[PDB]
Amino acid sequence: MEFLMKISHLDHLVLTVADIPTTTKFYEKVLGMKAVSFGSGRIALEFGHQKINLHQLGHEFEPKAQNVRTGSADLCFITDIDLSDAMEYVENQGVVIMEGPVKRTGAQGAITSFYFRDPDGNLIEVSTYSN
Amino acid sequence: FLMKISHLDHLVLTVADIPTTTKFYEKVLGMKAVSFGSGRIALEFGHQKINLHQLGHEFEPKAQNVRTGSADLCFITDIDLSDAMEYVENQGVVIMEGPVKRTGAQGAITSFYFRDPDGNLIEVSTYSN
Repeated sequence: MEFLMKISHLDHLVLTVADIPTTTKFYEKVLGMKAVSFGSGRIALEFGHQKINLHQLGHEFEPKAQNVRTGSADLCFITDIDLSDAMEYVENQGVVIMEGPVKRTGAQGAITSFYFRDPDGNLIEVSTYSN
Repeated sequence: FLMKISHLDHLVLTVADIPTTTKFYEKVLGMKAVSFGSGRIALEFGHQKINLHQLGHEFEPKAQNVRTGSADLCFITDIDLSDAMEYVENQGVVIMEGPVKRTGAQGAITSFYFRDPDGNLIEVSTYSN
């Protein structure tokens, strides 16, 4: 039984942030994610069937990235909300949209995207597969 | 309106050397390196991808604080974890730890860990029991 190595999907990733409460408030209010906690005070943000784990700078958990850096992430999330509604919503939270709607390439084909930054300066791209 | 996100489509890693990274992810994780956009490179897996930037190359917009080796990722494989770990080892990769019980988005997972060429932390895991 020869086999080929394969990865199915990304389960989660870790962001290191200056202030966990600031971050959870943001992702809940702006992206509608679900902030949860588990174990010994571990914090995460849930969306669909995936999550983002949060570490607070200075209270990181091992093992971790070699070069931990706040604001070093660049992430693209799909929404099933009409993109113009999504943009209006984000702006309505007082968030500055830096570009969009613009055509980009998603994993599965053409997408339309808009961009803004989270409280640590991570780049957030919110996108739709709707043509 | 209740704002909502369904899933993560992709993310961008900034790396010292795209060809080195591309060869690593193809050989070690079975990903497919593809060209897209204006001279860009991505690594495909399942229905997601990782977009690559080379440190120092001009691109906008990007993370506020671009940093090689700053990512910390957990991937699910459908391949038996012990077989996956043996495979990764045979590529000459040093396994930091594993198999160990950890926590996934949807419950308990079993994981092993290693670093990529830039020092990003890669966790390969399964929900299989």
